[PDB]
Order: sequence, then structure tokens, then C-alpha cells
Amino acid sequence: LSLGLEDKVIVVTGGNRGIGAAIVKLLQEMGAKVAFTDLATDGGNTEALGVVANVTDLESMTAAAAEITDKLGPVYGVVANAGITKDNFFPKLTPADWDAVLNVNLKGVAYSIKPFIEGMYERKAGSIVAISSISGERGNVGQTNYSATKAGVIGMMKSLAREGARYGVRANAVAPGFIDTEMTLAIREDIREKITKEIPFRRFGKPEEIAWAVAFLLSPVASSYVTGEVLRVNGAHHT
Amino acid sequence: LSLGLEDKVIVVTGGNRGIGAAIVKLLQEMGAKVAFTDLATDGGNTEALGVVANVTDLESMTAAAAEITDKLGPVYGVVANAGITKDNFFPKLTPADWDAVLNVNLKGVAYSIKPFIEGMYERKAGSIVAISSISGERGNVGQTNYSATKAGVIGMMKSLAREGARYGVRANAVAPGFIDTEMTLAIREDIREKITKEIPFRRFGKPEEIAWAVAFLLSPVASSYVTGEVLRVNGAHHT
Amino acid sequence: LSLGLEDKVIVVTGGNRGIGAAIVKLLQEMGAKVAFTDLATDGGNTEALGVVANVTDLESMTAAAAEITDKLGPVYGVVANAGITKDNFFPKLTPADWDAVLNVNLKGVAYSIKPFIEGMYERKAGSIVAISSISGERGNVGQTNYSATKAGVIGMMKSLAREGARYGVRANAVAPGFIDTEMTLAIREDIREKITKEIPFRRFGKPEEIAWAVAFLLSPVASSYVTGEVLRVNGAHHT
Amino acid sequence: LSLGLEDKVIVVTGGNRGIGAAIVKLLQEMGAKVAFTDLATDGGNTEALGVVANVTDLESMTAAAAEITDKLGPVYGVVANAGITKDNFFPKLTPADWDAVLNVNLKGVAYSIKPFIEGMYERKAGSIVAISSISGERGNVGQTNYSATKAGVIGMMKSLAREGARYGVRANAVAPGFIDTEMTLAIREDIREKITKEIPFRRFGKPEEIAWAVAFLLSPVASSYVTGEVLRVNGAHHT
Repeated sequence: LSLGLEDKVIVVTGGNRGIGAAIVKLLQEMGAKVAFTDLATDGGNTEALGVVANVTDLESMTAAAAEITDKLGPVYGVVANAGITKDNFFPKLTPADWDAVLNVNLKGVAYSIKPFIEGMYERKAGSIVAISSISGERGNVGQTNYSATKAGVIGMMKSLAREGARYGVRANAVAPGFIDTEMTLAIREDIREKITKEIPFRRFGKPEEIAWAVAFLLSPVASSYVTGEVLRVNGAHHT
Repeated sequence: LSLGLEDKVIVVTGGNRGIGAAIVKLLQEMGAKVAFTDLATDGGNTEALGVVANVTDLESMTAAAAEITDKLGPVYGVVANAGITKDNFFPKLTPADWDAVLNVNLKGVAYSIKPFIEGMYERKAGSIVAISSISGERGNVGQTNYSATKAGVIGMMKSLAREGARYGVRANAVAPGFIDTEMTLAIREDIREKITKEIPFRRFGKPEEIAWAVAFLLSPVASSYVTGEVLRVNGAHHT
Repeated sequence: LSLGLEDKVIVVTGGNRGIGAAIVKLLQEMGAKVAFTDLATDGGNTEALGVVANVTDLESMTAAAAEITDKLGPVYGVVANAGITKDNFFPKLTPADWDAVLNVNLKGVAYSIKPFIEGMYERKAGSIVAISSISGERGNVGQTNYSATKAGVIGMMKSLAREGARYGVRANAVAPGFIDTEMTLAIREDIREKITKEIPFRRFGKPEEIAWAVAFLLSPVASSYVTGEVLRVNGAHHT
Repeated sequence: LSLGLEDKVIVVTGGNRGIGAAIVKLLQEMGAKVAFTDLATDGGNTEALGVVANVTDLESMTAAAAEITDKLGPVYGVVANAGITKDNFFPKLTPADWDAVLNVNLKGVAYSIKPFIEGMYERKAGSIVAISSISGERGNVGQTNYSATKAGVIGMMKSLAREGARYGVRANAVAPGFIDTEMTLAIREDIREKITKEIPFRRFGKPEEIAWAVAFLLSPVASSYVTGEVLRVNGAHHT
């Protein structure tokens, strides 16, 4: 019948555009009280409570948590989705290129969870989901630093899963393959084709498809015994 | 809102008791036209179309397919769930102990899919799910033969996934941890405790919990881009 | 300095040609007393003790064990390498095509280990290695049955590893990518190229390269704490 | 006969004590010209060329590279082994606790490879190995940050493997289980026992055992086709 997500308060980092917006949108049409953090809050999602925050700044995220708790109530769900790339071959990557992705994609994830966690423990309820990636698990050329971080979140989620279990709090990861967002839609046609040919399903995925995987893991009904897991959504691109 | 499973015809092997019954029951309350095969069809599930069949016999399964197609219509979903154990330490296992699990758990799975596959290809639609196991992925003492087969189904599903993609047909696997069925509820209390202590979640899983994972993979709406994947439901017992 | 393999008795199934011959050859030049079983024993390896045996027949393998124990002494190492293919798309595969690969590749592996295991336990020493495959882990089109079995051996080895640990007996698996044997050297040039382009290393592997991985796992010196592991040799084809 | 490591120049980060010292020691007795970087260089390894350097400082590592190249010649091998812990439960971990492990264990690894990589590419030869961990792959309680980084190095190595293949340069990872170093030998007896009971092999591993796995991956002879792989050395603790 129903996923136990009605009136549940959920925070999505990076939820203004792209995959994050898609997660926000779907959770809304499941009856959740969704909030999102980002650098801009346009959206155009009206009913969503956008909060300008920066995952690399812990004060910024703790403030957003306070604002969200105050307006919507105690938080059940967190989707750590905000991430960036600084793509280049290993010897062309500067310390700045490492500092940037490590801050948003690794540190920023923990800073996105840290302001909601103690409360989740008190309420003995909560579902945490980090995003990504096929590059994190398989590896990717030019993404030696992106990959380190997307493989890093999987390790963070597995340990967090083992810590949170005594409170009935779950942590999992979704590892998307190549997904049609505005970013990947601007990549050269000849590169899109080379990649699409690697995918047995013969297409990139859609954002609403990642949203569904996140929803499944957030549902206290559909995945109550799922924790520490990586859910691959890649059309058999990586198996 | 809804998983695209209303009026969808789904076959569950081993669906009279245990986990299979739970999968049957939940698919029913999602509006699916569910059928099951087994050695007995009591159930007591009335509205479910029980067909006496044997996964080790291909004539038996092709007959059941014919009966099911005829009564309910063209098949969308298949859950290859029927499996057995012949547990013993490696040197105490007889050829009969190998023949038995290999037939039901490996061969029987392919024989459960073979009578529905050509039609799924014609209709360019279908979602296949094999079950198990934590023992298949981690290994288990006394289950050297059970494990070979539950690891074998994962390989079967990954290859089938890659073959079926050109028809929009998906294949995945669910790998349950230790689940409270009537079989595991009769295992010695001191062994149940030794195992339960290994599980961060501090309990065995429930059958309706495996049912939900199977439903997620069958949904053409919730997992349209999920294929070739293993979904672990183990409470972080194996991560 | 040296791998503790001098004067060690090692049995290699399928060791007359191909990868098996390569494993036999290298173990010999490490000072091991190597024997092999196969359907033919030409070899042309002279110093190797070829025994005509069939992995699908347990009497046949137990006889070979007796012969080998008698001529060379108590067995330390076993390489379960004999395997076959019956390649076809899932709906074109006959029960005979399933029975064949399941017997040689799954059952035949256990039947290759069963006649040496009780003695290894007595001597509290031994290293077991099964072969394969990239198809077992990734999946492969047209190899839905080969893959089920090569994924099956990994599960068998992980469980056997957990059982054999109390005797200091180790079990592991080597998962080769595409390897230049006489079989793969007869595959069409256009298919060889399509595959070779998938491999970052830009070549198929060589048999002496699989031999080295097997040697590493057999060495009681180099891998004394390695058990339950899969060693991939694929040139980053599957990561 | 021999691993192609005689007269090969190899750098080991964190090689003064513990596992690093063990790797240094074994490579030496394989005829390699080994150097190590660390915060102290006592050792007491005399013949090893200790260089005081800090993996978190890129100038410091590029200087060490220059010194090592100048004294020993062009570098073939790099073992990124230096790592630290700041163990605590997720909500007790400060930004400083994240910054520390992320710098040494993730960033520090890339900074250990960056000064040798361009030359390896020129010479079309090289083998890179990062360390760890069982916590990186499985997850561990109290190590939510250590784990993120040890899972991160695996992703870094897989991407680096795919980039370096066009130059015949290999990258792999060794994932040790619990190893008897001076650090783990000071952990409480009751915790050592709780952990040792989880290990089928019934003991922690030894440093010379990790050294052997690193040697295998560095050998241009024994692992010429091994790249992008994780080699687990855990006594079946994690399978």
C-alpha cells in the first residue's frame, strides 16, 4: 500500500537542480515534508523550503539544521547528495583540485549528517542516504579524485550503518551510473555515444530513477532491514 | 504515488510457505495477478493460483507456465525463490547432497525462467528476480554447496541482465541475511543467539522485508534503470 | 628469497594444455612435485605425472588421488582448473548445456578437492585454488551458464576457506580476464578487437600470468594469511 | 625463479616502523634499492635510505622524491602506506578529526604518488600500491572517518589503474585485516579476543604477511597483468 514517508521531515543537500531536485520532487509527492540545502534556492520548487547553505562549512550546515528543525520539525531523513567534480588526469590535478572535491564530496557529506544525527539517535529513528558513484566503485579516467571521494562515501556509510544500528538508524548509499542531468547533457555528443555503447540498457539514466532508489532506502516500510548496502542504478553498466 | 504492478502477472517459485508466501502476499496487495509454483499448494492463500510444479523438472515448469499464461495472461514478473539446503561440512557431503542443491538452487532457477523468457522478449517487458544469499556472497561453514549455488545465481542474473537489456527486460538478485521463517525458527536457541550477535541490527529479518525488496525490483516504475544488481537485505550482517 | 613450494606435491586438474599446462610448468620450475589430471596426458610435459581422469566422475578422481599420493606423496596443493563452455543465449541453452558446465565447472571442482581434503586436514597443511572468471563476477552475454558456475566456485571457495581455517588450510580463487590460449586465439579477429578495446591494458593476458597468481596463493610463505580471497587478473578489464 | 625486483628503486611512505618497515625489509632481501619517507628515520634499518618527509605536505614529498631519485636513481615502485587513525563514534568526531585522517590517508596518498608519476610514464614502467583496509571495505564502528579514507584509496587506485595502463604502469591496493603491529599489540586484551574470535584463522596477521602481498603486486614478473585489483589479507575475516 504505502511507504511510511507521509509527514516525514527529510533534508536533501544539493537539492535545487539536477538529481537533488528530482529527489526533492518525488519525496514531496510521497507526502514528505522536504527541505533542501544548496548555494541557490530558486527553485523553482515552491513548496520545498530551500535553505542557502554550504556543505563545506559546518556552521552553515548546523544553522540550516536549526532552521529546518524549527520550521518543519525533527528530522527523519537525510540525503547527502551535493557533490562536485574537478576532472583531470592524475598529474594535471592540483592540490586545489583535491581540496575542492574532498571538501564537498567527503567532508561535506559528514558535515551534512553531523547536525541531524544526535537527534535521530534520541528518537531511535532515521534513514541516511549518500549518493554515488559508478566511478567510485569501478574507477574512472580523469576522475582519480572524484572517484576517491565516491568510494569514500561508501566506506563512510558502511561504518555509520554499523554505528547507527543500535538506534534503529539506517545508512545506505545509492551508486548511479551515467545520468541525464543538465551537466551530462552538455558533454560532447561523441563522448556520450562512446559511453552509451558501454551500457547494456543503451541509455543514460534519468534523475527520477535515482530518486526512486533514494525513496526506497528512506522508506521505513520498504527497507526497514536494509542497512550498510550499496544500491547500484546503472542499467548494468557496472555489475 | 504507485508502483506499476497493478494487473501485472507474476510467478513466484516456492511460494506456498515462508519467504515465497510473503512475496506472493505483498504482490497481491499491490494489485498484481500472482501465481506460485511449489510441491504443495494449500496455501492457505486462496486468491493466488497455486500450481503444483517442480523446479528440477523442466517439463513440469513449462506446463505450469502454460497453465498460468492461460488463466492469468502473459507474464511480466518471475521470482526464482525455491531453494533447499543439504547442510554439512565439505568432506561429509555426498554427491547426492551436491546434486540436490545444484538442481533446485541453480538448474531449477534457470528452469523457472526458461518457460517465460521468450514471451517477455516478444513483449519487450519483464522483471526477473532470483533469491539469495548472504552465504552466497560471504560464504558459510557447513554450506559449501548451498553457497556455491547462491553465488551461482548472482552470476546467472548478471549475465541474464546483460542479455535481456536489448529487450528492456531486467534481471536482479536479492541477497537476504538470516530471516525468521519456520525453518530458522526451529534452529537451536544458542545458535540463533551466536548469529544474532553478529548482526548489528540485533535481529533476524522478517519475510515481509524480503518481499519489499523483491517488489522494488519488480516495479517497472521504482527500478526501471536497475538491472544486474544485488540488493542485500541483511541488517548490516554482511556489508 | 623463496616460496615454500620445493618438494611440495601439487595436483592441477585440466593441466595438459592451456592455462593448466602453464600452471604445471611454473610450479615445476619452483621445485614442486606437480601432477595433473585431464582427459589426455601427452603432454608434452614429460616430468609432470599425467593422470587420465574425469572431474565429473568422483571414482575417477579418487583413483587419481590414490595414484598421485602413491607415486609422489601426501598432497599439499590443489588447483581446480578444469572447466568447459557451452556458450549460447539463455533461451537457446538446452538442459544438456546446463548439465555439462554444471558438472565440470561446479560439481567437478568439488570432486577435484574431495579426495585430497581429509588428508590435508590431518597434516594441518594445504592450499586450494579454484579458477575463474571475469564472467563469473561481471556476467557475460552468451555465458549465462558458464557465469553461474564461475560465480559458484567463488562461493564454494569462500565457504571452504571458512571451514578449512581451523586446520590452517587455505582456499582462494583466481579470476582471470581474457587470456590468450589456443581456444581464445581461434575466436574471430573482429570479436578479439572489440574485447581488447574494453581492456585498459590493451591486450589479452598470457597463461604464465595466471600461473603466477596461482603460485602466489599456493605459496605457504607468500600468502600464509590469504584465504577466502578472489585474485583478479584482468588488466583492469573488470575492477 | 625470481621476481623482477633486483636493483629496482622503491619508495615506501611510513616505512620506519610497523608494516612499512616490514615492506622495506622484505623488498631489501629481494634485491631492491628501497627508500622510505616518514617523520622519523631511525630506523633501525641502516641500508634503507630514510628521508624525513610529511605526506600531508606536497613540497615535502616532492623534495624527498628529488633526494631519492638523485641517490638511488629513477623510481619504479611506490608503496603508499603512511596512514593514521583518529578513532571515535561519528558524533564525537571533530572537524580536526576529519581533517587529520583525510590529509594523511587520502590526500597524503596522492601527494606520495604525484612526484614519481610523470617519470614512470616516461619510462613506461612502474607499480603503485596503496594500503588498506578491512575497515575501508566492511566498515568499522568508531572508524567512520578512517574507513571513508581506506575506501577512498581503493577508488583512487582503480582510477589511477585505468589511467596508467596506457603506459604499462600498474596500480593496485592491499587490504589487510587486523595486523599485529606495536599499535594493535597495545589494544586491550578483551578487545583483541573479541576480534580474534571473528577471524576464522584465529589470529591477527603479521607485518611480513602484508609485505609479501605488496611484493607480489610490485613484481613486474609475478603480477604483470594485475592492475586495478584489491588484494585482501585478512585470514577470511572479511570475504
